Amino acid sequence: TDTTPLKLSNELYAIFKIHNRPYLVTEGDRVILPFKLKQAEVGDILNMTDVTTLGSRNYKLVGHPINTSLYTLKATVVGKTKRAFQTREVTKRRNRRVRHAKSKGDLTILRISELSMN
Amino acid sequence: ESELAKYKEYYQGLKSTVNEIPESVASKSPSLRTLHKRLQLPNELTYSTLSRCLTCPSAKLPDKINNPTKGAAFVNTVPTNKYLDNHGLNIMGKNLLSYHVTKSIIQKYPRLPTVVLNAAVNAYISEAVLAHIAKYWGIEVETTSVLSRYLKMEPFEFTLGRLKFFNNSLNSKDGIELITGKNFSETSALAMSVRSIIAAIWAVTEQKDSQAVYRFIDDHIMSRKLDITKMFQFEQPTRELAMLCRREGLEKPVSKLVAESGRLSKSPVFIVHVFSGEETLGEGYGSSLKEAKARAATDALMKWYCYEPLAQQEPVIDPGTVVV
Amino acid sequence: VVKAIARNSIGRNGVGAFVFPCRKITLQFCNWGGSSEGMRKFLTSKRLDKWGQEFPWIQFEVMRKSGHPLLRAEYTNGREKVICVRNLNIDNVENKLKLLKDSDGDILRRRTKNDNVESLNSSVRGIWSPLHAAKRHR
Amino acid sequence: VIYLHKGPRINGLRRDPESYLRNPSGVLFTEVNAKECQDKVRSILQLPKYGINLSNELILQCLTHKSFAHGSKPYNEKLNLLGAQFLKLQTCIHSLKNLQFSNLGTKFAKELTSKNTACTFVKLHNLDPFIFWKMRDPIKDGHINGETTIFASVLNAFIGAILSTNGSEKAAKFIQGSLLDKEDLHSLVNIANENVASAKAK
Amino acid sequence: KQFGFPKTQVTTIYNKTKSASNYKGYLKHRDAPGMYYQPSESIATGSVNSETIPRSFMAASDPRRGLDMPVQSTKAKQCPNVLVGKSTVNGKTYHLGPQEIDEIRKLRLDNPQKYTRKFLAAKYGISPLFVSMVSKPSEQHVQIMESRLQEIQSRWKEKRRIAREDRKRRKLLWYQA
Repeated sequence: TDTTPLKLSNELYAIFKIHNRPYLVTEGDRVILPFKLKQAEVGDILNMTDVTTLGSRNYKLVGHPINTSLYTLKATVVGKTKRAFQTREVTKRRNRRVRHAKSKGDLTILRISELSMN
Repeated sequence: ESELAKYKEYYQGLKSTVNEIPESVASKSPSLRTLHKRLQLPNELTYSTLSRCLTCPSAKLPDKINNPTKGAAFVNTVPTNKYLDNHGLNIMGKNLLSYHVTKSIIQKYPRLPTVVLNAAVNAYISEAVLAHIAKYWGIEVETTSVLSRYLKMEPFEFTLGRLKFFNNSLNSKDGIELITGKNFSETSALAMSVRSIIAAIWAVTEQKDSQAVYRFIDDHIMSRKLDITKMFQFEQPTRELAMLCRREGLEKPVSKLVAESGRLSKSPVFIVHVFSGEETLGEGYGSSLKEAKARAATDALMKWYCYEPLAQQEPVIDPGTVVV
Repeated sequence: VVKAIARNSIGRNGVGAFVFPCRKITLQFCNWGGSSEGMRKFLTSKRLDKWGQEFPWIQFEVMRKSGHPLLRAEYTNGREKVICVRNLNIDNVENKLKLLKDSDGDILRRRTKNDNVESLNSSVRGIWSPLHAAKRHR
Repeated sequence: VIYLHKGPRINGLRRDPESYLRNPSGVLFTEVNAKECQDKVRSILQLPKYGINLSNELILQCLTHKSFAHGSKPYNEKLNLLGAQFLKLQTCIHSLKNLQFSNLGTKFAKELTSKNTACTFVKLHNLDPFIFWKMRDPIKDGHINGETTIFASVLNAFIGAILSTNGSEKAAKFIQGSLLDKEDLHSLVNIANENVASAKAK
Repeated sequence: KQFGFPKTQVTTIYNKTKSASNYKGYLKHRDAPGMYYQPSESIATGSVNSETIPRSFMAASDPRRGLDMPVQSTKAKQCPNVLVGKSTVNGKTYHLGPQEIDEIRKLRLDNPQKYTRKFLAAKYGISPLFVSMVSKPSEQHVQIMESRLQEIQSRWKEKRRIAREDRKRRKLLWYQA
């Protein structure tokens, strides 16, 4: 795998997958995962492993989780939080009982700190 | 006994602590400790030094205290020691910022125009930006009065931990500012504090790890996003491009239609490329032909200036700005 | 001729040095007031010390007031969450405190489907153009 | 007919290249030689002492001012700016050493990082004939033409070039040695002291 | 061609002509592991990207010069000239001496209405721009012209003034990049 053009390029993107959910990122990008991370606390660093595609403007090294050795991709866990609280009402059409379906899903804000060809 | 006497002795004690910044007292201050932990400051940087960095110069109380009727009262801070303030530190921090940031910018963009470079530097380390950074860190201002503190009967540790300058009480009450100098502005004080911290870090680490300060700066200041492409504003870019081509060993640039669609409409699209020989320099789209031509020239100039070489390359020293 | 446009940088907290979002937490309780029992118990019982030991970048203020028991956090962005912990047991209070510390200070907000990444950066590949496409349309 | 103008100014008319490619000394920009100029400059600056290595082209750029040849040939400005920034920091650390923080906001320190001081240093070292620039009015003292500012720029431009090429530590060492040193006596510190003394007298 | 990577379109599993906006099809499309050449489907106007900068603007010691990415897709022979000056088509001429220039200057001051820039250009086989560069008119004439322009501007409606402002804003925006 001649990964020389990617290495050379100033701009570079990645399409890493957390639980098969793809997230297309550059360095500085701020990923918002739609679940509560249990493993990592806030401040902890995540070394991304299932990286599908690593792309320049005109090239890309894509395939099965590309060899991690070839690259680095460090995210930082920058705040567990939640979505806004919502209460949709559930009811049938001639029925006074109206069940409130309250919802307030969890979020985890990551920040892509490092992304480079090793 | 008398309560005035009790207050007076408390005030005197506070003044003495400010003059000293005794190390034990500084250590006891929770806010300072939390700031230290937050920024991951070196262990060699003592808590007294950190307190000092938050202490702005304030030798004599000004003449504007005499009248709150004219829209100012300075009743929060207490006079400081002449040889234990953030003033010398601040200057050193400013110098460091001016050196390192500028150097980093030059490394990134070795042909960047002088004015553009200056603007970028400003963006990275402007007073407002520095103040914002300080706020983010948690450098809070001593807004509460001395008398109020005494009444609450709070320790001097808390005072030491907060930022200390001649902050005007009733600054914007009833929507009336007084427009005083830089020595009474909050933003300026916050900027000084962030520069003073940097200077303190430098002082402690220089002999052991010389580049510790610069990596701290990189982490905090140089980590911030700035698209350099948004900084530019050209005037007659075609002429400038032609001059650049003349200067280098390049053929005269001419603009040519590559592709065209919707001529005789409200919003056409004209793609023109500024060629020098067979090589294209700049690609320019536009609603009009003229616009497209202009855009191609601007693109070419961007490519010239914002060229960022690799770290593996030997240093690129540019041949100055293209003097049209 | 070239001229600058005065512009300021954007801080990305994570990339260089991570500044921890939660800066200060205030535990507020009442000596009277049966709603403040669990808070009082928490304050008493060696959990707060452990917490402070764990997180020395947060300062932990402890205040007494007449009203309901309060947990007000204070973040780097300047926002302030305030959770009323009325009638909660020790463990519930601790969980609330954990939640607060976890939060980046930003306001709560509805996200649309797949609104995942938030970039300041220009696209690495360009924006599409019909003139410059690989397969021309018809 | 290719009339290249070769005399006083006609507004809008292009000149013969040789009419504007000469410094006040009177050497052609293309005709500069390594043996006769750049080597001499290196020797003056003692670049073999501090492990320094500048390119001949780089040296020439450092020497030449924006006013020379309408910024056509590579001119010191960005380098100068860089050098000034480094120099001021270097002066501050020197002051701190000679930990003190109460000797920065002062006259001597300002003079050390000043433009006049830099010019005097340049004059002493005899780099003034080598630099490339255009005088405002040839028949003047020198200060009227803006000589001092250009000399200061040159001094700082060299520093900026050193920073760019040979790293930061090396540059600092050079600053400590050639400038900012009591043993030379035509160093920057000595000049600053002399200026201070003159100010006191006046 | 330095690199011999296989090249790929930005491939959907669905019909691209009917469902170009459908991200799901793109997500589905897996391609075999390795290096590829995906040429960008974009103009390189705003890009500071290293794959976009031309080789002449790269430094001599740049490794990127040798690599084939600033692709010369267009050809200058095929493209026609746009808003090109007559000097660029048939070369610049430096024929007029000092005396001729002095005469031109004398003429222009004397009577700019009779001896206008275009007329001077026609006479001496040179550009109106060059005439302007050479010679100032009588400042009175300039003042008159400014006054005429002001009068014309006043003669506008509200709408026209707004349109002119918009045009000016657009022009300013063009030179931003």
